[PDB]
Amino acid sequence: TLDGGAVAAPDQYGAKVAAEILKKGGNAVDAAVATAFTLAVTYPEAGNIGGGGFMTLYVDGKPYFLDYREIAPKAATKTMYLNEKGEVIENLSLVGAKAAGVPGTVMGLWEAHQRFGKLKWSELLTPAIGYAQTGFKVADQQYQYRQDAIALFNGKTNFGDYFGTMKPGEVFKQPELAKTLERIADKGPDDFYKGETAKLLIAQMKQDGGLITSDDLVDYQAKWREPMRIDWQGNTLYTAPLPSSGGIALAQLIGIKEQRAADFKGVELNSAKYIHLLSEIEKRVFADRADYLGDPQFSKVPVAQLTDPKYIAKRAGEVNPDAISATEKVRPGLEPHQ
Amino acid sequence: TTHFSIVDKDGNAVSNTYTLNWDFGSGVVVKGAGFLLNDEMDDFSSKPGVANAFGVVGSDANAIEPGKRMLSSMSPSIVTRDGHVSLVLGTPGGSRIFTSIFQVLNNVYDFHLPLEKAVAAQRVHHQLLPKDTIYYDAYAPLTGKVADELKAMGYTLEDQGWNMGDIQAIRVNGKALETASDPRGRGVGMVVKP
Repeated sequence: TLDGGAVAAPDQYGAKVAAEILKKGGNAVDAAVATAFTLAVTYPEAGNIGGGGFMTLYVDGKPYFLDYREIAPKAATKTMYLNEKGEVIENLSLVGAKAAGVPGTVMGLWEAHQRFGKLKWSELLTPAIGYAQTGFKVADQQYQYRQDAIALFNGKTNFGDYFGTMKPGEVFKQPELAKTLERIADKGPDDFYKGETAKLLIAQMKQDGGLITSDDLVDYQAKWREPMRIDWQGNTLYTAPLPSSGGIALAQLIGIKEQRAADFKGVELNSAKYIHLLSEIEKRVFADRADYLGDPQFSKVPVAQLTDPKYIAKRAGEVNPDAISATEKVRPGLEPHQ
Repeated sequence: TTHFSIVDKDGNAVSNTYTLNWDFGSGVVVKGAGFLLNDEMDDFSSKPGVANAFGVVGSDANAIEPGKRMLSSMSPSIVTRDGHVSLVLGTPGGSRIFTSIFQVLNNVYDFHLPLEKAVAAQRVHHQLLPKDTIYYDAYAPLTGKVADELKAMGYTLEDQGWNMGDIQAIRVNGKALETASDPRGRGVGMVVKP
């Protein structure tokens, strides 16, 4: 029983909505769902219903993790972004419909609320619907990002049709998105994956040469997973497991830094020595990241081996506190050798 | 990408990072529905050893396969101590996400900075490839003595051209709460009485 609740959100609208939901009696998950739909309206550069993400939770003294990361469409292939010479096609994995994974956000927010929410699903969409119907004020960084996006996209997508009118300080309204969110409030995720919204998404794929099909949408599932647990100095950090690399990375970053405590003593934050030491640890983290990590149901990822204390101590020994290690000689840590 | 952090009056917490990947994703809007589609597929390895838009590489484990989740760097985090939420944090930033969280954690737990200073502090990033390249942002560029020292060591310093994350954090101190929103972004934090 704390002094209250709290939110830290990436814009003023997400923060206001979270605060209202908490004040109205919703729990942190209710507030999170409402915030996530709000930012899908007010923060379109990143907040979304057409992308995916991860949620780490602590509820009644227990940790949880919800994976609503996008999945490759069923028609995706290993070499889909390479041309007939085997070279990467410029921006094919970044611009246009073939760059899209199957969206997870609507299913993820649904699952979180189904499991832990106290308020009605439709209540949690009303704020976002409101910002879509009546608008929000465009931010400075948004206008700058949009200016860059018009250049990269135009004239390759329909981005300008919908976001060309964004102008800083001006109220931006999104009537079609408001109707989409009303359908999600009424029908649940079935609208997005089976219903009117699904059909519109499929139509867009067919028009743009995309790969996502009705089968892809109907087969999408968010996945509850056990969070990564990291213990140090009497604390317990819960963070993202695979298919995030960040949990393993943080296990190795924190573990190695603690092993090298003697090299950090007396070094000031963001001195050259401090930055050099962090870079030396990061060299090893990214060597393992590139070699071992990916979707845990598609390979046998050696998670325990990469996070075992004896392994962390070995990798910690490689850090060179006095000079840059030969990049060419930094190896994946589980690699057999002579 | 973007991140938000929430704690309720019962001590429950949510840390949520979600994304289209790059700004506005693929640029494709679903006609009649009005939302953008992600360009998350670039987080797969398209070709062994060839870097993606964040400079990271892969081979078999993160190759494209039907139905597969592409490797992420998103790291929504909750610290607890003695069974109680103590810190909630996360950030966008692609391959910089978990190095940025690491730095903030160091700043809070090792340098014992106030949360606002821990989040506002200069952050930098290195990731093996590109070789010996340390990235900085224009919010807190590497400069002066430290930059000369690093260059003298043989590091290449580069302005990556976008801010190094956007941390949104909540700290719990007994019954009291405080928020911090990264000065690199336009975030807002609020404590709400029960």
